[PDB]
Amino acid sequence: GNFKSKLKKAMLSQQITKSTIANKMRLKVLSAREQSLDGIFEETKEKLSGIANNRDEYKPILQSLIVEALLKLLEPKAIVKALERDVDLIESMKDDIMREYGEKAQRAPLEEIVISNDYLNKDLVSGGVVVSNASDKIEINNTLEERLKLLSEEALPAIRLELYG
Amino acid sequence: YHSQVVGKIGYIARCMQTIDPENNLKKIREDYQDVLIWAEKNYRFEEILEASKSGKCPNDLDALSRRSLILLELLRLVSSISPFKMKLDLIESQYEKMKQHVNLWKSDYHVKLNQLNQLTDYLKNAAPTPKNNFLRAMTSVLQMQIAQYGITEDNEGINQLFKLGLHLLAMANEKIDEQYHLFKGYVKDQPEESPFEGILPAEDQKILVKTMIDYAMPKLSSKVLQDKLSALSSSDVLTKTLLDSIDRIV
Amino acid sequence: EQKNAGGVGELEKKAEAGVQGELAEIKKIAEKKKDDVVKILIETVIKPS
Amino acid sequence: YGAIYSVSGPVVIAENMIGCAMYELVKVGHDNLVGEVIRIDGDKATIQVYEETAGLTVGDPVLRTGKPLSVELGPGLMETIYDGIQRPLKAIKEESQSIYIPRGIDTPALDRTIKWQFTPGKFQVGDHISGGDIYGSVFENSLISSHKILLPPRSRGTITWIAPAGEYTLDEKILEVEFDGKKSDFTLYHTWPVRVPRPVTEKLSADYPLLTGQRVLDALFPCVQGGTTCIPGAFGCGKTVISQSLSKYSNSDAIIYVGCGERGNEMAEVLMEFPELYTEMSGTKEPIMKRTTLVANTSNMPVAAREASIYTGITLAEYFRDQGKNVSMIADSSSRWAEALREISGRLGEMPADQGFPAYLGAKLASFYERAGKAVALGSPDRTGSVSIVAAVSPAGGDFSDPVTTATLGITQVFWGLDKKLAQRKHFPSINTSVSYSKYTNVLNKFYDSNYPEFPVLRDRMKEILSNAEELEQVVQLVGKSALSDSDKITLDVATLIKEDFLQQNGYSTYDAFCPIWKTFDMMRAFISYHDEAQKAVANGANWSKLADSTGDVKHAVSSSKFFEPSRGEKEVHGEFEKLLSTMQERFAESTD
Amino acid sequence: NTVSGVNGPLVILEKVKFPRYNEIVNLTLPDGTVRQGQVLEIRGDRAIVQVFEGTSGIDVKKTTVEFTGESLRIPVSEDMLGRIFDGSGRPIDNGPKVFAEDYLDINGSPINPYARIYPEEMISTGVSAIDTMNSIARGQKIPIFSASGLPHNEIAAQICRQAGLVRPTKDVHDGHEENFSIVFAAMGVNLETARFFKQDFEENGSLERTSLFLNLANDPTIERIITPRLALTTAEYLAYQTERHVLTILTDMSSYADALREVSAAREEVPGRRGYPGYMYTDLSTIYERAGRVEGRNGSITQIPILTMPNDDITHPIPDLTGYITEGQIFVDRQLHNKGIYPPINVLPSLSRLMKSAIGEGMTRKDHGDVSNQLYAKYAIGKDAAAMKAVVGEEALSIEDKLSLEFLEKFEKTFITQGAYEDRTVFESLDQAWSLLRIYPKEMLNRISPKILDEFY
Amino acid sequence: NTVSGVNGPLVILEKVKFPRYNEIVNLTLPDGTVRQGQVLEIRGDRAIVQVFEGTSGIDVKKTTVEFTGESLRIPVSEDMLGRIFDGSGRPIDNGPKVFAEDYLDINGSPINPYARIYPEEMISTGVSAIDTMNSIARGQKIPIFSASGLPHNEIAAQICRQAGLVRPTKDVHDGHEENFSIVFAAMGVNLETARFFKQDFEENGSLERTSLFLNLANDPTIERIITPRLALTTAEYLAYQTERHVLTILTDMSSYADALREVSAAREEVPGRRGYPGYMYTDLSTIYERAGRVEGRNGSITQIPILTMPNDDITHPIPDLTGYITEGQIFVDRQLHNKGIYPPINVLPSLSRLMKSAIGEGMTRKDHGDVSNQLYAKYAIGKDAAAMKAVVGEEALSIEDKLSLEFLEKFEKTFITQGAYEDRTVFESLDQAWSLLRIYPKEMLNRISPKILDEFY
Repeated sequence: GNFKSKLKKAMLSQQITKSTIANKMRLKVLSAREQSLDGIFEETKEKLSGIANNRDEYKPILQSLIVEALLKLLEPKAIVKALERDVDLIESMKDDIMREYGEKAQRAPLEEIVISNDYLNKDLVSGGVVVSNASDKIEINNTLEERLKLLSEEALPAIRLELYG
Repeated sequence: YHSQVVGKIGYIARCMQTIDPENNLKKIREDYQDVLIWAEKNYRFEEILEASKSGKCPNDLDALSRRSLILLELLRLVSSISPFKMKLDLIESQYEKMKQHVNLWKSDYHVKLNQLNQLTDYLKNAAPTPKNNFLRAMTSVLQMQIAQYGITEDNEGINQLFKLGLHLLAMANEKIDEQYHLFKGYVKDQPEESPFEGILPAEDQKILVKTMIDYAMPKLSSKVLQDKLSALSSSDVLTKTLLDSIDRIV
Repeated sequence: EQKNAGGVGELEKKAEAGVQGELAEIKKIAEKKKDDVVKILIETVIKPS
Repeated sequence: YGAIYSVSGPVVIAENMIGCAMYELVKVGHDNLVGEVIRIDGDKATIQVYEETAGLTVGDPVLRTGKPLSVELGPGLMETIYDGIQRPLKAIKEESQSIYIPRGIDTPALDRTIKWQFTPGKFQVGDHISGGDIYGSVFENSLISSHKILLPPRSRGTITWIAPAGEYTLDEKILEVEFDGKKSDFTLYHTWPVRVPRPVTEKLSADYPLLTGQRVLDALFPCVQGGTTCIPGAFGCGKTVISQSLSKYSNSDAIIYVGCGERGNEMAEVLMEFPELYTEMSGTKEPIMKRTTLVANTSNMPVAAREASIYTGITLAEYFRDQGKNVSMIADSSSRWAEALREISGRLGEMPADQGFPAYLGAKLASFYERAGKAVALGSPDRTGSVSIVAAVSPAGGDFSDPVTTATLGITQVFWGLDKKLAQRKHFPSINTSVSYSKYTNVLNKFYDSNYPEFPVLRDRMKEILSNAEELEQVVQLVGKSALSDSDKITLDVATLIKEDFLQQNGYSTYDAFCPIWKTFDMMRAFISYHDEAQKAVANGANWSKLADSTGDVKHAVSSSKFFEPSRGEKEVHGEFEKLLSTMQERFAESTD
Repeated sequence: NTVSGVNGPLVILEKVKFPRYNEIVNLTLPDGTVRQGQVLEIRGDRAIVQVFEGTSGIDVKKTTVEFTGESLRIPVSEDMLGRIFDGSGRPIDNGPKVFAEDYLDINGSPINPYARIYPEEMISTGVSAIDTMNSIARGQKIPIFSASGLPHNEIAAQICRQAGLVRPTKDVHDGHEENFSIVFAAMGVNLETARFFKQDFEENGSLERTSLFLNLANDPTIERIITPRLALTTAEYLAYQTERHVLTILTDMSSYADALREVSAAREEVPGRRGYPGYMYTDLSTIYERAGRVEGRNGSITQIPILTMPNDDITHPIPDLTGYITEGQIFVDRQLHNKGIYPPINVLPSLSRLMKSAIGEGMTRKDHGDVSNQLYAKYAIGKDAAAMKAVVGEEALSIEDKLSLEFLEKFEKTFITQGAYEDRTVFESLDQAWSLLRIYPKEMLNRISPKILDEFY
Repeated sequence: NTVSGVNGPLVILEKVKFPRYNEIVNLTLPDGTVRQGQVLEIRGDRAIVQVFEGTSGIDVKKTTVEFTGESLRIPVSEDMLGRIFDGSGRPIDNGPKVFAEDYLDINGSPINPYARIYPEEMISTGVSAIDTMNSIARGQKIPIFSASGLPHNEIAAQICRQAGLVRPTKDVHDGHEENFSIVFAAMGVNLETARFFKQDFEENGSLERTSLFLNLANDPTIERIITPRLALTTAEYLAYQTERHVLTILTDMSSYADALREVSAAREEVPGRRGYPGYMYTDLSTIYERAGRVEGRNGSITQIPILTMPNDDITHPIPDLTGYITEGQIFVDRQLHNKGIYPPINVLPSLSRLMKSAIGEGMTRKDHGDVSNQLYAKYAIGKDAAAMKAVVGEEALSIEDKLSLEFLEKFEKTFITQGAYEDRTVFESLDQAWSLLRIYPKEMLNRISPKILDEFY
């Protein structure tokens, strides 16, 4: 009567160890998939830094991103925070951003673009600009790192079905 | 999150460096090479926190708490056995046995070292008394037998000395008859003749024999019995023949 | 009871060796089409949406 | 900055408050009254004060200090009785001339004149530190010296300045930590929010039993250090004697007594009864007062101190559990805290949804039970700690349909019964075998198998005999006494001695200071062996009067065995348990033959 | 300054918040009559004040207001005993004034005279069943619970006169170590019951050492609740200043709770359970806060609240809310008064958790608390056997049902049977209660120790 | 970016009206902790949303606001087993991410897959009395009714842990020919019960086939009420997309009812009778609308809700509203759990209204329907004989009351008695019930056929 209980205890322990290994295998596979996604996101951010490092080719993409942020803000006066080399490009393309924003929206164009004194660096974002309301009511991050991180949640199903289908 | 992992890695490296200062335990330091490698190099805390947050270093709070509990139990067992010294292979065998245990925080090995450290901690701040002297000699014999036998092998003397130390510690300050009767009964039932030579001081055996001769001396009424009891209380060894001769004379 | 004393610790070696072949086929397919998803992620990140 | 917009009752509203959080404390009016803004509505914030305001006008200045309102954590908490807002009533009793919470006076929770002996640990200059790490130690009392001074949570850096061992006050610096530049200086006292719980490294399973001294409470359900248990009330049936006798009978390293809605006489009697009584740890010089933390909150005081008393007690229990010691938290009653929250919701103007109580009282009451429990201690040392949550429930409506007992019954894991008819018959503390549950009996059975305890096997048969005794007594009283088997009479006879020996407590037994597990487990073996011997003797052929007369002195000795101590013969087992095993075979053989 | 609006009995005036909260204000109407009021609630650019003298005569813009600049405080002195006052502190015969020499708050928070000590001196109320089963000490706030359809005011005045008449025999027994004082507070009581209580207080010999407060149902609700704070402040100031045991009677609590419930029906406040205000526990806790032993170990203020059950149930918000803050309870029974037992008080649902702390050796018996446990179980078993004997019949009762039924009829008609002016000591109540218990053998009692039970059995 | 105020669990923030209803928002405070939540309502420059982590501690004019631009949805995938998650779809193991492949909504129905097929193909989950006498199938629901006198959370953890082991023995009997999964949802549970249930489920070897959802009692009510939507969408996505039988266990219903009753404290909606809201039928119908047979039935989505009554009263709409929508009910007795039996379920009041439709030929036993009726009639006759045995006595008891009384005591400890780590199928439960029913004679057995009774005696 005691030996049957001891054999039942050992039979419970082996079934615990087999489930522990059976969980460790799927934990290792999930760690490998998370490492592959963590490498793909690092490659996308590394390409986004070098793509954001060129203001001549990034000027129309930054103007289209500023028009995309102006199409969601819906305000005639907003503060645009960007890098030290992006304020001069937006200052010389504010009329083109207003003319391009006027042709893509039914509302009137912006009156003026407030160039803030906060200059972002390359150690915090991968490029882009931050468009916020002038009344202190909403903040919209339109950077490359925030756009890739927020777009990765919706692009994760096509990447998962295309990579591990 | 990362500050507890960096502080646990620094405390694990400090406990690992304080455990073996001679570099003679390659088995204990071999398993902690992944955490001691980042602590043995001069680096900033921001680099260790950024490396731990990016998946480039150990960041498991459960595994670091279990390994820090096992290393804290081995360092607490090695530090609790002073001034005696344990064997080099016994520390690696106790570390290998504690590493292969399913639950080191729920077993009796941690409670035995916690009670052994609590007995010396309570006896260090306490004044010199007979129960503190008997509990100090039982804690010294339990420290010598615990250092000689480890914490991975069961023993009746360690459980009886721990139960007698817990029962003597749980008693009040008006129970000297039960502490003297428990010390005389536990000392009379020991297999060895005197467990105080080379482990206790020379004045402690004469203080214990003078305490037992002074305790048994107030019950006598003859001059020959008081002369023999006063003459037998000048020995520097606590043997069972002195207690049997003192009990036969009374 | 001797079989339940040597199995502790071997669950990680037996679980790591069981998923060793899956990590090479998953790493080869993940490393093969890395540019096709990085170019689509950079193209979608560089375009307004 | 701010102006008093409206003042009604004990709560004052202040308009023109922009930039303040939901936990920052500020002074309202010109008297400098203590208060904290719990909620806000627009530009006007509603701040609950811990003192009854009666001479404050609308329009006075309200300046926030710029930090949250909490209590100080350091040496000097034991051997003193404070209020629910961390205010020393001992200095306010002689200085302010009032033993209750004063009005218009300010007093710190930690005095700057008391000095303690501080000693540094094994750390040195250059080692990294984290939140809850063991930085030093300070001897608070003469019995326990495990009061290690730790850093606050959410902090990190390196030790730039290390102080040596010696005697210093709480206002003197002993350590400095800066990670990125000079952050700030460190001292013996630490700041922590009362509304914010203390963080931990990881949770642990509850497998360490805790004996409160009650044989019926531990026999009915397995009490463990780290679990959640509730106590039913009836508006006064002897619940304060179970809390004071349970706190004095407990042998934990820490004691957390916090009164939420007490009248005030039980807190003064429990505070004065602690120095005259002695503990089971060989204490001296007020051992019962120096080993427990006294938090005195009465119903005559404000509802802010009564609502923050549970947060200060849970923060002190979280600090004591993070220190590396097991503490038992005793709270009574939760109905005064829920009635104070309903009074704050009714006074503030929030619409309730609990039949008169606030809708947020369920999440706040359920969130307090999740903070207590056993787990690993936070910090780099990884010490072992535990916290027992014992909160007695009171009536706030119907008998069982109250929102405090209904919302608290779901979050709890251990439940004990309470006889309403037996409570009025002078039979407290009583329990109900039909209304009871416990989830730590399965995990406690594994450690009980290693400890060789037989408590649950006799507890299941005692619960079955106590369950069948109510049906036999109700069927005998309803149908009438005209015929019955000997099994129901022997079960009612065993349930009468078991209910007399286990039910009668707090004035019906000589030895009630300490209750060992071997005496409680071995005590049920005599009643279960007598009931099984009587049922086996009646089943094999025998008369009821021949077996009842065949028992004789064994029934009176088994009923009178509770008055004897377990210190006879051995250190954990009495001689009556060993003699009853040999006399039970002769009584069972003589009763059958 | 000007009356902005009026909702029910409260008047909402529009003016700047110059005066403080609870300060007395002066309202002048254009009829040749001035009235005084106190601001119950302060707000921005508005204040809610309740006029003590009537509720009629308000004007839209033909009235003026004046700020006194002082908070609401009642002057207490050592010579106010032996005078007739009102709920606001004014006489009704134009005789004795306030004559205050010290400043005291209307809530008792700024003093806090409750020392860290429990009740030890047992005060005998002259009832063997009341002091035996639920005996309280000096400082206990355990009130007497009553019900509708019975004269609870005559039993409360008879117990109040019996406590003062039993205090002289208990003074030599070490039950009371100071003088005896009486506090009479009226709220919604008739003139015949107030004149009968004043005639009982004058017959007891406490007319020149007590204070009389008169509050009728036609007066304001703020004056009735304001009178118990002034009576408790005068009793706490006299008991703390002179070191004398003062007994305060606050009747009726249902009118004070009805005034607080009526005050919440004229503003915008969320109501609690049972259609009552949510801040009634904070206002009720302030009246119960002024209670306990004074600092010095020589004085204490005792409060005995008289609460009448309107629905005949203890689950009401007013009786349950006031009973939840207080310790213990004593409920009367209409069947005891209908049977002929005077005073009718039930012992089945009445139980106190502080009877052991109030009791003690040298002023009572040791087995008095032990006999109440067996007497309560015998009283419950007598009611269960009496209900089972009438419900099921005489053919379904047991052997213990006859002895419990005879012990319930003998104990219900022997212990609770007494007069209205005869004092009953604790030793006579324990000796007369021990004789009624001897109806069964020694093998049927288990709510007492056999050592103390064998010595007195 | 400008928080207006906070009242209860809902925070009132001032933001633009561009965010949609149920959109995720990130609240950035000045302390250094970012918390996410869901917008409860959107208006014209005003809205009230509930934060997932905390409800207080944010500034009024210093915090920042940000909109993610995605609705509240959890990614459904086939790798959700073998991991621990939270009530908002966040893993607490500190390991890899979810890595889902489809976007499924959590606040509503994505496609609402509910086939119009009858209930059939019944499968067991580890309960002998529950699966035997009131065994439900894929498409039908059966709730568990308990009270505050038994471990209903440990009974739900043992019922969820017992599932998955009957699929190998049932696969040979043609009862399950596909992958089986379990859905574990915990709301208002502690860390000791979740860690003990996770260690108990991982010790048996069922952690790799079930999902772990742990919700704490210190989180918002929106996460606790939205926690079963991820389990219902994961079970519907795994059952429809994978064609496998998945069982959903949701405990406890009292925490979801208290969280739903605590909500709506600052809106125009008011609660109904008994303090609960009047829209509990739509809340239970919303969770019941995402379970059952999908279009193209290959797998099954079984819903087994465990409800624990806090007072054990029948005057609440929790058990009546939950039992009215389902077909059948299971009751648990405290007297059976007090004796030591596990699980202490009673088959006398419990009955199944679709038991004959769930059983058939090829996926269940043939004599299971007559064996459950014979065991129920023998249990009712054993309860009547046990109740009449005390009044009649031992020497005057009938042979039918003693034979049924022995079958009630033997069947109560044999059929209802099961192991915590042992899995008993319906075939072993029918063979165990045949041994308890074998003590009766053949003439006293008339609730089965003669061929099945002669073959299985």
